[PDB]
Amino acid sequence: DKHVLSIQSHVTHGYVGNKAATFPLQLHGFDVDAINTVSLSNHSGYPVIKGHRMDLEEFTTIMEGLRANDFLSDYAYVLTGYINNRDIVRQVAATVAEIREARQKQGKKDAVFFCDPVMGDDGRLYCKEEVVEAYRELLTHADVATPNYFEASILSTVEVKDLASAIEAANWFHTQGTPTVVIKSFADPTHLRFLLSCRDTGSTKRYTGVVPYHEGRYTGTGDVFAASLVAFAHSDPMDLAVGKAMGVLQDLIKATIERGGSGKATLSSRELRVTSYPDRLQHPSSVALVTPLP
Amino acid sequence: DKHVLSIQSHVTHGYVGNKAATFPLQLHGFDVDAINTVSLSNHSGYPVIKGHRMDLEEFTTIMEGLRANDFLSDYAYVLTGYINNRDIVRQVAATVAEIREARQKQGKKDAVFFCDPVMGDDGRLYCKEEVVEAYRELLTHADVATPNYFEASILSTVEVKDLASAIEAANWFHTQGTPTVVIKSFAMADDPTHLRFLLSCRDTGSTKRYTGVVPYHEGRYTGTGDVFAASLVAFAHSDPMDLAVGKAMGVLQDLIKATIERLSSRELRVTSYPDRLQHPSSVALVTPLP
Ligand SMILES: Nc1ncnc2c1ncn2[C@@H]1O[C@H](COP(=O)(O)OP(=O)(O)O)[C@@H](O)[C@H]1O
Ligand SMILES: Nc1ncnc2c1ncn2[C@@H]1O[C@H](COP(=O)(O)OP(=O)(O)O)[C@@H](O)[C@H]1O
Ligand SMILES: COCc1c(CO)cnc(C)c1O
Ligand SMILES: COCc1c(CO)cnc(C)c1O
Ligand SMILES: [Ca+2]
Ligand SMILES: [Ca+2]
Ligand SMILES: [Ca+2]
Ligand SMILES: [Ca+2]
Ligand SMILES: [Ca+2]
Ligand SMILES: [Ca+2]
Ligand SMILES: [Ca+2]
Ligand SMILES: [Cl-]
Repeated sequence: DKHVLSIQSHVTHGYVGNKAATFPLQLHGFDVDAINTVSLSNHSGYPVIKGHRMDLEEFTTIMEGLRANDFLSDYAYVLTGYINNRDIVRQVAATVAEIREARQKQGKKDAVFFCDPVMGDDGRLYCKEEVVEAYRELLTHADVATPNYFEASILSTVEVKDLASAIEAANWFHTQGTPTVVIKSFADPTHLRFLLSCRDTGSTKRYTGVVPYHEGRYTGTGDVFAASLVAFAHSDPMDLAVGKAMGVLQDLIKATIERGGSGKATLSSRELRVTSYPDRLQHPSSVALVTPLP
Repeated sequence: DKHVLSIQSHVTHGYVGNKAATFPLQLHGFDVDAINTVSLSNHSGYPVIKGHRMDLEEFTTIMEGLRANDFLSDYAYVLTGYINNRDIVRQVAATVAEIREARQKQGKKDAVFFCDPVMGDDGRLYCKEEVVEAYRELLTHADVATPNYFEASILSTVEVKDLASAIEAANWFHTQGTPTVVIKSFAMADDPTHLRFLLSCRDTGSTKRYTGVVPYHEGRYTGTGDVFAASLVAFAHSDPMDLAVGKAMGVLQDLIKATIERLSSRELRVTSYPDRLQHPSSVALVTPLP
């Protein structure tokens, strides 16, 4: 059951995409089968970024290898992150559907598809325009979505500025056909607030909580968060899984600042210290409270 | 300090190349910077292999980004494994030379280049043809080489069948310019229940040699070399090379036994006993030869 197909970026330097997601999932006892959508020198925050990008043909080629070897029924979980390719984003829906069919033919429980719609952050799109719409279409097929507040804003067309606006953005996701939505953080300038929204019933259960806001811009935080969320949600209800994943991020951001990745440090300095405290990836030193809304 | 550039394969399914190497090195506290020479569905033993292979331009393009962002002096270790491309094998020499330069300019400890000359196993050359000659050239620049007995044999032209012949093959690597050689295992006609390893350390022109055995476990495994070289880089960071070989051998013995108790089934269970990757249940004896 602890087998994930993870479709995200690969970077040589630093910690984003599959490099960031893989180590935490492995520590939690998951086999991570990674399809690397790009193979780049580093994340898009650096003045230079070089390397290879998948086209649709490269993606369907990997899929043929997985299909022919009868590996598709293995994937209890599908996790998508950085793709930044309209054709490959569109193709994920067929990939997930083909996995669901292979699992049913093997008498396995249905897969769970976690979609992190990786498009941008700090108010800037760092992925192409056509990709926004392809994510709206893919999200109709996702079980869980983990947008940052920028992505939630551009998908729903609702400016996520507060709890109320986060809820309207999350209701859009549910109407779209995504049952479970985490808006991972949004605007007490010393804390960030998050929303978990679960639509069955036609009813929606909603939860909130807060985490300390650390001064500085981090990269890879969403990627570690979604990987952590898959790992905890395998054996926790989603509210607890969110709280534990928030706790993991707090430990990792604090370790990064301690090793000298403050607000004013270099991009290299601010790379998440994903490997520094492996025990704290499985067992965070705090678990954020995730409290029902009325 | 604990920063490795790892030039090996990526596979979606299973545990070879950077999939065998990365999790152990991360558990030991190393940042692993991976260049994925291929991105394939699975290792070469399955009925179907699909995926992307780098060309030279793809490799030198990645290098361009690493150079441009000033990352090259970070690499205290360079670890190469599966490449299976003559042009990239030859390019590694320039990549190491540029890292050596960047670290010397910055007054850092000399980089250590661990070359695993990945070409074949089980008597079969699963990699291309003139890759062999390219590895003989690259090995002129290696600090540590970790061939299997097949690779040691094809590179040196000595059939490695015992300790005498392992020493002849190692001596070839020393003459080519690699000071430190691990021939990871060979069978012995005269000792069928054991695999023997050799560690050979050329200095004065003197050579210190060490040997020992592990049990010869039934069956055929993949990823064993890749986890061995990664573990060796990890242990050799703080341990003398003899004790480092001993611990790496112990790690592999725990993994093979953990694989035996659990092709899809004979994949190395690399992530199943994270404790055993750092602190193996036992270390192999690695004893000096007189
Ligand atoms: N500056 C920060 N201070 C505190 N927590 C943060 C900070 N940046 C990120 N996080 C944590 O990382 C998680 C994911 O980060 P977020 O910015 O929401 O996603 P992304 O990295 O995808 O843009 C948040 O839910 C929060 O727990
Ligand atoms: N059948 C086996 N029994 C015991 N140890 C083995 C066996 N196969 C591999 N090993 C271990 O794994 C290490 C690397 O395997 P080896 O076969 O020498 O290289 P490769 O996997 O590159 O061919 C060996 O040094 C040894 O510790
Ligand atoms: C700022 O970098 C964005 C980014 C992310 C997600 O944070 C993931 N992969 C790659 C390749 C990226 O460039
Ligand atoms: C077992 O197949 C051999 C192999 C290895 C070395 O184990 C490494 N990478 C790839 C891509 C391989 O196919
Ligand atoms: Ca963010
Ligand atoms: Ca739906
Ligand atoms: Ca960010
Ligand atoms: Ca993100
Ligand atoms: Ca072998
Ligand atoms: Ca083998
Ligand atoms: Ca090998
Ligand atoms: Cl012998």
